[PDB]
Amino acid sequence: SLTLFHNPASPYVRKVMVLLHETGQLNRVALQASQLSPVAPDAALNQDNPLGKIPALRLDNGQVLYDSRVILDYLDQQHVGNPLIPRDGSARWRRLTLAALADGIMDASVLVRYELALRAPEKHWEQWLDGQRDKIRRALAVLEAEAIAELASHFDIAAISVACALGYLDFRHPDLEWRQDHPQLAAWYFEISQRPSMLATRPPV
Amino acid sequence: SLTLFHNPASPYVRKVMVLLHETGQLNRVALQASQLSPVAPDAALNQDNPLGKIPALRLDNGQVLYDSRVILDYLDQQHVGNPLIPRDGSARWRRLTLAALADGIMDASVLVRYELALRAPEKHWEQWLDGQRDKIRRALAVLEAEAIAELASHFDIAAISVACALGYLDFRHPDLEWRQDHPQLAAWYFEISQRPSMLATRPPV
Ligand SMILES: N[C@@H](CCC(=O)N[C@@H](CS)C(=O)NCC(=O)O)C(=O)O
Ligand SMILES: N[C@@H](CCC(=O)N[C@@H](CS)C(=O)NCC(=O)O)C(=O)O
Repeated sequence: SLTLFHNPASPYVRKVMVLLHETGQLNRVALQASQLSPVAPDAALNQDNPLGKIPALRLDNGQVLYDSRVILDYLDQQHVGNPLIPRDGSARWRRLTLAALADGIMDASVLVRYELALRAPEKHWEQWLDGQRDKIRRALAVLEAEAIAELASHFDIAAISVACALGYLDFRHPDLEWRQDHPQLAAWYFEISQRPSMLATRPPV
Repeated sequence: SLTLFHNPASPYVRKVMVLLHETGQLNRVALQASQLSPVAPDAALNQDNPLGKIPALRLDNGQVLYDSRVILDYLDQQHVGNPLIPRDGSARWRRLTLAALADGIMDASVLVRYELALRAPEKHWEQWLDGQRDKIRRALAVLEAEAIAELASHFDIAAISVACALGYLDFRHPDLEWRQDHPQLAAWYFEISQRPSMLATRPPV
């Protein structure tokens, strides 16, 4: 069986859990709880993923896969249902780019979170935090203007990644209030939030 | 033709340039110079990649691909030579994980660089910088202990990414002196550095 380094707050981990849920592969995966930060290492995790990040997936043979996008690609090839990542065609690079946009939202939102929650407030850099927040808002603007129809057509790699990014914004950055300027995205997000895979993977209250 | 948002210092960009060089696709690509930082946006770049990061690749039809790993996957499917990313088999996820390890080295080394070069020294956080440096050293240790033979067997996605990560360490973090503790990696790195694709893509003096 597989072992996934796991935390119920992480949206990168959540992408993997949603994909396992959608593809019916949860029964293959043991979760290994992990609490960590860049300034608070998890030594057991570090022995499997030297970068000290989750998710990391340990295979039946002991080999370890990371990061999330590599794990997602692996798991999508493990089941015989319709692939959640297009194998070829323009759809492949379109959906993978949308997923990368979602990852970029998570990257920025995690950097802001670490800064505001772990770094001494006297050492905060406001132009930095604002720079990160700007990436998030530019990204959301694009999804709203260019991606609504594509996201709706299939709950795949792109939809899962965006959905998880949005959930993390609600969870750790509710001050952004992303729904105001992005109604179509918000409406879609409420709808997919009702999927069993999303309900089952919400971050802790 | 294609348009690549480009800077000769960026190792993520360098991965794309090395792959184009190796696969003979340089004649398809116009470079669009970009200078940027998280606190100094490039407005032309932002219109193509909302995350405000390079590389970003604009296709013949106007569509934009990012980030680097998506661009690398696209370009590797564009030529008819031997693929630099394994299409299946255990080799696919092994080589993609090694590439992700290299990306993790770049991620940490770029975060440190921004902190030390752009953030007011009174606001530096030493436990943070040290946390990032630790990921780099743990990653290098792993390449040295587990990956030498694999990297040597093919100058592919994994080798290109690692090679570019190491070049950036020499360029922006020469104080790490990674060669001391990692002789086999160092010897391999000197050898592949002599490839025309590497010579042609070195960061500026
Ligand atoms: N590129 C990685 C990013 C994963 C990531 O940053 N995970 C966070 C948890 S949400 C983490 O492990 N933080 C620990 C650290 O950065 O040291 C991926 O896609 O999996
Ligand atoms: N995940 C991205 C990371 C690219 C990246 O961070 N590029 C740096 C240049 S080396 C950058 O664009 N910095 C501008 C910024 O972070 O705002 C990729 O793999 O392409």
